[PDB]
Amino acid sequence: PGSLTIAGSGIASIGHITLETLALIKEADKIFYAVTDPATECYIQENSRGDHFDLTTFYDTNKKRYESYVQMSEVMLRDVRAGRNVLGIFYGHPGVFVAPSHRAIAIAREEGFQAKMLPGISAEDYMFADLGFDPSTYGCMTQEATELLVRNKKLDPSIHNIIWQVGSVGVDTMVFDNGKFHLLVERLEKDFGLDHKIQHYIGAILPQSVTVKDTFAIRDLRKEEVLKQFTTTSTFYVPPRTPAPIDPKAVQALGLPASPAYGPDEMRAVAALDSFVPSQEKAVVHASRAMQSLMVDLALRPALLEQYKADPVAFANTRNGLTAQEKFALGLKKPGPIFVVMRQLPSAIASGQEPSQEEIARADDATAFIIIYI
Amino acid sequence: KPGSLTIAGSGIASIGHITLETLALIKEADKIFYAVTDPATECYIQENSRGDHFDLTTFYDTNKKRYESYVQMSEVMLRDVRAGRNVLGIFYGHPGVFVAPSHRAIAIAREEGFQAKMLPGISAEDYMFADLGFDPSTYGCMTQEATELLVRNKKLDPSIHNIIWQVGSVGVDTMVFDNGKFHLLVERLEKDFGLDHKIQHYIGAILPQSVTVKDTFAIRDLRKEEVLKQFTTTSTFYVPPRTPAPIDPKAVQALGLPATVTKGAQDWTGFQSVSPAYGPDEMRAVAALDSFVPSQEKAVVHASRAMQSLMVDLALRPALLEQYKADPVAFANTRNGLTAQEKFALGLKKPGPIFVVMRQLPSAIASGQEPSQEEIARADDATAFIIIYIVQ
Ligand SMILES: Nc1ncnc2c1ncn2[C@@H]1O[C@H](CSCC[C@H](N)C(=O)O)[C@@H](O)[C@H]1O
Ligand SMILES: Nc1ncnc2c1ncn2[C@@H]1O[C@H](CSCC[C@H](N)C(=O)O)[C@@H](O)[C@H]1O
Repeated sequence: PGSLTIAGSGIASIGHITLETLALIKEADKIFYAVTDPATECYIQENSRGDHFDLTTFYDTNKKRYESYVQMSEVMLRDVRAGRNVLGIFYGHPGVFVAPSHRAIAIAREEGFQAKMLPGISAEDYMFADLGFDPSTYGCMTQEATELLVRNKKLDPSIHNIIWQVGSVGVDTMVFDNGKFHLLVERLEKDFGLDHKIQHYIGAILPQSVTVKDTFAIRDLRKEEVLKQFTTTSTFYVPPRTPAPIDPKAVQALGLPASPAYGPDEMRAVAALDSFVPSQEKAVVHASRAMQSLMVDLALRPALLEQYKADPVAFANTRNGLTAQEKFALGLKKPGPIFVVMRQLPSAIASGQEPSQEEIARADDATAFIIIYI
Repeated sequence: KPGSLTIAGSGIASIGHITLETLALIKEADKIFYAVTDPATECYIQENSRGDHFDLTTFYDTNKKRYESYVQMSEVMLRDVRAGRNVLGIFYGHPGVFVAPSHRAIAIAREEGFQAKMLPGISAEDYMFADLGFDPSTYGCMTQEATELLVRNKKLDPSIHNIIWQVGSVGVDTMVFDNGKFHLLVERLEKDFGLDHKIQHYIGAILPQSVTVKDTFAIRDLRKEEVLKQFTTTSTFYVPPRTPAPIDPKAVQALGLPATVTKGAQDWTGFQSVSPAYGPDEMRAVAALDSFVPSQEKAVVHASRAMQSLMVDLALRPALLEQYKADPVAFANTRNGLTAQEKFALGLKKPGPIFVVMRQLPSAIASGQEPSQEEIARADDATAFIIIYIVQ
């Protein structure tokens, strides 16, 4: 009867919370949260039904963090076992560099309860936006500073590297003095050399915060005045030193063919813009108010989504503002039909021509989603 | 009336992944340019907007270079910025992950002296961690595109988590999306992991009607016709570690960690050996829970309505944030519900003072003792935030 949902608050105070998460906060029976700033904390409390618990109460200066984490999981699990519909909220993404979330979800499931995790905005998400790089260009390795040292890993200088928790190297309690930071520096020196530059990143949590994105040569990382800047909030971005060369054999096997802002190619693209006409008519959105209302409700109201999934035809029949085609599409409970009814050709719209049941039902689920990784 | 450019994401799931700051900007922006994957998200953007919007996907066409399309996408945004409009661009997922026109527009805007910002959104990777239930930190996590992995002749490291994007269209974009080169990725997987190792095929649900795909396949299976048929343009692979590196006791020693550290942090997916949920160490922590008393009294949130109202406003209203930043003292003086202490803290425009006025000891609250101006001003920014949720 009890259940567990664990969601995130993101990084920036209030702004990074997702719409589905705010909806959960408003409806939940009980909220356990671990956030980093008072404005976010207050915002969660004030939007809630008023039954909440601060998970950070389990930390202590010289207490092993592992003990705190087990306790955080346990208070959530106790309420699940008691039959509450429990929401956990963790700073950032609740599954990224978080021990108690995955633990609680696994244990809940093992014991036969419904449990799920929702994504949130992570520190890496914030970093890509703030530092303005695309991880897909060379590939991107994520690692925790202590973990990489305890397992004697080497960093690959051909890719993007992101190193988290640089401010807590070798610490298992809550005392952070940078006493072992020099061990990470040694790793960096060996893998990248002394002249390679890294970026020290701290994304702005409060309005009063200023984004930190300072560059430091590795040769400067043992300086007292540099060292002092690395806190428990700090992440390092280490750009590639030596991207791996293209292999022409691989390119060929893949069937692939063998800077100024406004070069000739760009100037051509711009000149052609105002007159460009597609080779074929593109569909535009064409959805009734009823359809839009329903689709928003299904996105933001779990109770309604549950009812829809249990009996889609019946649920469609509760929204009589839907067109006949919309009702049919919704009754099928498949993604493709939704695309067919909600997006139509302007030529057909002008002709009063509604999509046929054949057109609706024939929709391919797989290739309805247009992703040309822009 | 200077133009400005903000690029945001829609996230992956229809509507629900949009961030509060993003919705706020949808409502307030002069003009919105968007490229999203589903019609419910598209309609939601339109219906919440000031009604001036443009679908960037209109620039796509067969026999048209994608790059030309991207330059045009950047240009329509920049034109409106130059004209003095408050411009919002929105892309599927996170707008900086596999999106070329976003980075380009921001760079040019900044070069020409405009304020230009990217906002994070929920990525496919983010959705995967939540749906498949692993943490990149436990073993480390390498994320890369299938074609690029092959083109640069990279090896997959079997000791870490691996995420592979774009498995559904190896070696070709286009629209034909015939996965005729997929076997080259399978070869790579076979070489690095062997045939018996298991991968997960992941598709996160976009629409309410979508069902999450999280099927496990042995690498042996990836050549089977009934398996190949499953892979699509929204497919991602998760490859769990096969051979994680052991904890080095000498490294543990050098790090000053106790000799009791013999294992990394726990992964719960079932791909790794999974310790009992309630072993002796866990039972100890649970038994200690009810009677735990911290070494020193902990502060609790304690903030005025005026302070909370202001802090929400600054998070959600860029024009107000701009005003505050320009003159924090004058701004605080427009909110006379603030205490003298709050006004002072806000005037410093630093995070550390905020913690002093927005959190207080329950003992100090009971006695009615307010924090001193000296206490507020001496607050250390570098130790205000406590952010640590894993350990070895
Ligand atoms: N504001 C911020 N700027 C940069 N890195 C940050 C940050 N907040 C957290 N981090 C990173 O995250 C680590 C704490 S663990 C926090 C993880 C959180 N669930 C998330 O999704 O991000 C820090 O040591 C640092 O490496
Ligand atoms: N619904 C979905 N589920 C799983 N992976 C997805 C997905 N949609 C896209 N992807 C993955 O994402 C790759 C790039 S498209 C998505 C890019 C988006 N900016 C983001 O933040 O993630 C695809 O090739 C695929 O591997």
